[PDB]
Amino acid sequence: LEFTKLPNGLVIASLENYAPLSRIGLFVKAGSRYEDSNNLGTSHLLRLASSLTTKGASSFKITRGIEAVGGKLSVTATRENMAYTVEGIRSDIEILMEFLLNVTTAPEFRRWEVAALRSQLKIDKAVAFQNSQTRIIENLHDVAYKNALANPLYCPDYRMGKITSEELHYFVQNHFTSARMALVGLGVSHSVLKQVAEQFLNMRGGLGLAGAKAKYRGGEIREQNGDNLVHAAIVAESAAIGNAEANAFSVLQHLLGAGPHIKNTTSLLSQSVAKGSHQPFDVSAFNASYSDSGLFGIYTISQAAAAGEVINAAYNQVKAVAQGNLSSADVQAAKNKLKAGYLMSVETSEGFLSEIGSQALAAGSYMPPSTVLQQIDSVADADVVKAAKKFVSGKKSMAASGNLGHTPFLDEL
Amino acid sequence: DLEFTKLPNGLVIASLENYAPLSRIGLFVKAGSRYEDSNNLGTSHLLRLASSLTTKGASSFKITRGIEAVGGKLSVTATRENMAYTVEGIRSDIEILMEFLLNVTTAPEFRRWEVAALRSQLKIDKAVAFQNSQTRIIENLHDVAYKNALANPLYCPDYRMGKITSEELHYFVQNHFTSARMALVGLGVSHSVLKQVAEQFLNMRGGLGLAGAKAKYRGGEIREQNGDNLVHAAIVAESAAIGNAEANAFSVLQHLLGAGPHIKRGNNTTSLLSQSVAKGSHQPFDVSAFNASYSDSGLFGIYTISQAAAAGEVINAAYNQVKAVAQGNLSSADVQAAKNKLKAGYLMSVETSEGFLSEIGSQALAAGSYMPPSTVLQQIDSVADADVVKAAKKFVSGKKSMAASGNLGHTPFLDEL
Amino acid sequence: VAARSGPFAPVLSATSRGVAGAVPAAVLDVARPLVATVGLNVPASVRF
Amino acid sequence: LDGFRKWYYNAAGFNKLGLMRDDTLHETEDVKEAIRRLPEDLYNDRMFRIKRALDLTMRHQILPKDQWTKYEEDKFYLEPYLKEVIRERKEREEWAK
Amino acid sequence: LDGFRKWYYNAAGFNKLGLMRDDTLHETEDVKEAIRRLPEDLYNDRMFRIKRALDLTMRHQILPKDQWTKYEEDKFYLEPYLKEVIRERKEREEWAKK
Amino acid sequence: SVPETQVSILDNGLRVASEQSSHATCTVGVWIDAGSRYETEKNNGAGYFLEHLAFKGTKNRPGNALEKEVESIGAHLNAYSTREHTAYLIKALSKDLPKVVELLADIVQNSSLEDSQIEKERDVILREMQENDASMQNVVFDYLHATAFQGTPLAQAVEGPSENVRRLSRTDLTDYLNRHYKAPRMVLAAAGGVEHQQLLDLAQKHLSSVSPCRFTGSEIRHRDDALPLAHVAIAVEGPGWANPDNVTLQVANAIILCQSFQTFNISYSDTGLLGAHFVCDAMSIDDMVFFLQGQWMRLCTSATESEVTRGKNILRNALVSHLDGTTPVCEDIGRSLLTYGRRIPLAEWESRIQEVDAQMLRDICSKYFYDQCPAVAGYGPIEQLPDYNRIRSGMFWLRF
Amino acid sequence: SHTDVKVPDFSDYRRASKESSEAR
Repeated sequence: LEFTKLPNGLVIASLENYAPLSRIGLFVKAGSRYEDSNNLGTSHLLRLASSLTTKGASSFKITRGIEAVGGKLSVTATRENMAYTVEGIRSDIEILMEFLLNVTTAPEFRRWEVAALRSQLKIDKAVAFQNSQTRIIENLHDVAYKNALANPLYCPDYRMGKITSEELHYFVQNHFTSARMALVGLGVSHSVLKQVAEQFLNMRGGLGLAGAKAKYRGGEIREQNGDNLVHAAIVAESAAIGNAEANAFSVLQHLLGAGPHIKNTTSLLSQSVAKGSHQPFDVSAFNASYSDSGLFGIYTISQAAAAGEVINAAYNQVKAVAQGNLSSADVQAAKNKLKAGYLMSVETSEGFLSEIGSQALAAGSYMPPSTVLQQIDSVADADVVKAAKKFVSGKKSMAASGNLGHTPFLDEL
Repeated sequence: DLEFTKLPNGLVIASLENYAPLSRIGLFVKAGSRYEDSNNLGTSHLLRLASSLTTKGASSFKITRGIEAVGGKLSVTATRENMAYTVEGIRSDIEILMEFLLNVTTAPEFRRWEVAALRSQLKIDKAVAFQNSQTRIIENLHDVAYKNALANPLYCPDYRMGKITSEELHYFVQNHFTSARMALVGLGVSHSVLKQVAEQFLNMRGGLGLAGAKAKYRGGEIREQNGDNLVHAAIVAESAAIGNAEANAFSVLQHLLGAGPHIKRGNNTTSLLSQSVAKGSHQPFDVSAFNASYSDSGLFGIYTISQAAAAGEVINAAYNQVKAVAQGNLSSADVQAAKNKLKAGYLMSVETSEGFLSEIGSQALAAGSYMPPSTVLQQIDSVADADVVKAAKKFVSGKKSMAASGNLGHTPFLDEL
Repeated sequence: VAARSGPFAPVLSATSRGVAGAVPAAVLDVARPLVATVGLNVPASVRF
Repeated sequence: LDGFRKWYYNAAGFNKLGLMRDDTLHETEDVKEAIRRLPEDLYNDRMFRIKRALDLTMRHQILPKDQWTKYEEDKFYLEPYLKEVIRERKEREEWAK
Repeated sequence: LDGFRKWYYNAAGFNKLGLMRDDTLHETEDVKEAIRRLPEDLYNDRMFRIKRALDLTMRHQILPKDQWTKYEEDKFYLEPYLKEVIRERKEREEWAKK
Repeated sequence: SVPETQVSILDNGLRVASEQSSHATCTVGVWIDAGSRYETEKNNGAGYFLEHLAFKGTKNRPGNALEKEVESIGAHLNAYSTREHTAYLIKALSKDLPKVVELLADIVQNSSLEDSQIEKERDVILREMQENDASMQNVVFDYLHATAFQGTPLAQAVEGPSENVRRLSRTDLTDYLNRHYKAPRMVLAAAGGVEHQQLLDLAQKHLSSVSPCRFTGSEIRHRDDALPLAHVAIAVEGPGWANPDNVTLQVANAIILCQSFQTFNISYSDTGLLGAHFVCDAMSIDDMVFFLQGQWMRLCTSATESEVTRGKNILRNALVSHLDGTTPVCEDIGRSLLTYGRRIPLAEWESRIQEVDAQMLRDICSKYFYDQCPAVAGYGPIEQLPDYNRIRSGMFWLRF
Repeated sequence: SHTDVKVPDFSDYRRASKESSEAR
């Protein structure tokens, strides 16, 4: 495992497990947080522009060549980071790196191609907002932040038909620079990564355009749409990437409940709701931390009628954790759940490649799974309590959707 | 002259016989959009658009062809509190006009195929209404300013189209179209006939009616990035309810701050707001004072249209001007000019026949009494300088509610405002 | 991402598979309390 | 007259296909307007009964005698609405006259 | 040579109708695709040029000689767009051949 | 019953007309017989640009202090310009009647046109026109006028072409002002709570100083396929202001598939445009036209008494509403004194309405609609809009 | 706006006034 950083700023991370299928990804700090009010939704079209014809090769060739060897090219995007990943047999990853590095480094962005792609942008947004969780998290980020992290992952409705080739070219030229890029390869030799890192990934070498610092705003945005279930997320500002308080907040969500291990009533939250409400529900803890700011809170799905006190019950449980009402065995079980979740997240090949990638862009260094385990262990009970009080006090941001006739407000919550 | 008779059923009969060639008869119900809840949103919009439906006594064809046969007019105007169904025509045809209007008010049928045909017209009417930015920003401002009652929109939400049934319309009519919430007002007719039609009709429901919830203020801000050329922004706070003393004050305060350019393309070289913006910004703008008072609560604030770029400091400049009025920085001649503007606006509002009929109507439902234009004049005069200042501080302090739309990259937030 | 978002990671991890119920196939004639006003022949009018 | 009407109802033979009297009406403009104004469940039962009668006529079969429709067993569901369609139709005609 | 080419240009006579060489090209799928790729300005202008020609033809009349497009004046605006379409088609065809 | 319109004439020729009523607020206006029809293509935007400059200060009231005065009493100040008339009107209270009249006097004479302002109002006018194109129906009606009155000053638009707007100077304006603002071509109209003797004394005190067309029948077309909707106006030649069968034609309009269908009878001095404007999707346009033409031919051939009675009732309701409200009434007084030379009372209008029957309606409609060459103006996706032979053939029936 | 441009004169084509229309 290496993560040699090229002088251009590009980070070359390599590993040779000699796996039959090898996976090569490239990670750029070019998420949706780097747009402003003039180019909203540009990162969504850039994500969906993976198939556009580039100076390197024709869309047909690029496509037919990836499907000819049976390889896969995918784009995953968060609010901070974009990652373009190719995977395939070791005997075809040379042309796979040709295609991927052409897509990253030298796009053309022809106007007829993006004009054809805007309808696919609308279709992708509709498919993504077919479920309530996506819309309520986008609404929660929009009401929680002011400028940077409030920008949506998906393109707004008015911006469809207005995104041009020049905006995509400006975004690529201002954020796809070598100092914000890490090239990570599982199943490949480090050497080749470097040679492809000089034939490509070395020409664009500025630090690029620096983004604005994200500012918290608080507030609440609601959406009455007549769904059968009320979705509600109530968050507050939390720790950022690179602090031990982020580890405390991760231990706090695994204490409160995060993800159903069994096809998790034990969750403090789940227990506190289930002792009072017999209706179907789903209460969990939400944590999303980015390199300058984080959001931590509660997420509830419930019947509209009970939506109120269930939310109140969940909130009351966090207040109990803010009052020191916790046991050390519960924190130990939360730590075990968090470390098992981390190890099962990195046990797969694409998750391992993403992790290495993220670490690269974030800290330029690789942290062995082992190291993490002892740091999570560093988090201690009081630390967890502390993060809680942060949530219990910090101004909240609330995104609600459904039949909100009995959904409380923030001044009542 | 004006003669008002509140019938025992609760209905009020107001009449004025001025021997006008065209006479106008309206009926006023406390059945606005504030009386819905989250289960029947948009029902008042379909009720407003369903005035030409089949009634127990006349079909849709008979109503439409009979009103157009005499050339009369039937219209529906709706606020968040009140609905008003108005017919007007020649004195020789107002008997059948009252037949049609009272059938529409008292005995609807609400057939399901008719409302199923009407829901597409509901969508078309909402699109035509939201073709301009002021309507959307005021609806957004009310939605972010209030919690339950006055936060309900005048126009039907997009999900509720296709879901409003005949039973919801029947329930809304049976719970809010009762005689104690109704006033029948007639200009150009004899009071007597109003009463006879007030016994043959309006006898259907004479109860007090389902009582609505008290409106609760919430504060907040809802924004809408849609790439318009101009940024629209309304910043309001809670004020006096309508029918309040401070209301007049607040009315004097909006006429001091600026309530519409009197001159064509008025430069509002007098409006404090307009002056405070124009001394710093050379871009095109439109800054005015917004006041909307209802029987339990009121909203007062500022309304700005500006270029996106300057949108910030212009809003700040307007806000700063109100803070100056909150610090006592005003002259008595300015307040006298504001009072003259307000009283001239009231007299020109009541100088037309349909505005006169609406005013009498509103007064009826609101206070059951008629207040002669003269009386008002002396009450507006009652408002005094300090009173104006007071209302200002209320706005300057009360939690604000902000609705913004446009390219909001330089539009400030409430914690920055 | 998943480390923090957990179940919310997918919702915070927009992703396209690059190469390649479902979406159901998702303009009209052109300062004070708005007053909606319509009529039999009266055209719709926002009184503001 | 009641028994002779039952005998004529048996002699007409649309009850052997499971049809209702109002299913056998010829769809003129007024009949189609009355059918369009039906509620969804009545319309769906009418379309299923018509489809089953067409299938039985295709195979030249009839229903078993326990599954036939009865003279008194005639809801005449669509009848009322047509009344309205005709009434409205006439009113309009008169106005033009 | 080009002198004769200009003479031939005159011979073509589209100048008499102010028709750019590209305007003259008989429509073909490839041409159509290139046309589609054309920016609006060119498209709109191309349209009027074409429409003008037809009208002149309808009246069996020609533009004033001075209005006529000069051999030098004529521009191959669509040429490049077409080149791309053709190359792409060629590529796909070869792919199919193999 | 109706308040009489007592009027008077000063030596200047400025007819001072007033119609008192109980309402305590009044609409006092000045109407001038000066529009784009009196311009000679070298000063095509002089009336519009003077209408912009008229509220920016006078000699006695320099600059915004003038409009400060009309803010001080809370009055409203409006002005408009058509192809034939210009109006400057004030809505105020009754007790502020003298100063308002004095204000109007400044606006018509002693007005000051600042060179500084001229550049600022040029940028306003230029920009508005540069964005005026946005309003389609205005574009379509301007196209209809152009095509209709080709070669006549009536055709020229009020705003004028950007060219003139840029190329205009104080002296030119001064000319238009000094040429088309004569006292015999001016009406001081008052409606509402005014006394006629007091208004006559105020007009004597101030304001006592004040010193043909062809119907082309051809069509114009503006194809722009990017617009979502199409606006089409079809008109024939109107009779004019003084011809009484206008009333009958109004009844015909009251008798009359596109999202919006509006009928118009625009009248100028012995000419006009009588027709229909509709705004529609491209794929409906031809059907609309066919529909519309059929209705016109039905009114030329098969008018019955019931639709005539309905149109008479609609016209009675339309007029009464028109003569209700100070603004409209005054406006009506100013237009009546400028066009007819007198204020026609509502009883005379009712008599001219009740004398209209079905036979004279189809006679007058056959006189003005049947076998006439129309003017057509289209804007938008108007490819399926039929050309002139099909519309001209739809202007008559082979069965009569 | 569109006002800037003016209608070209067809007088050349135009032939010889309702008085004449009837004849025409």
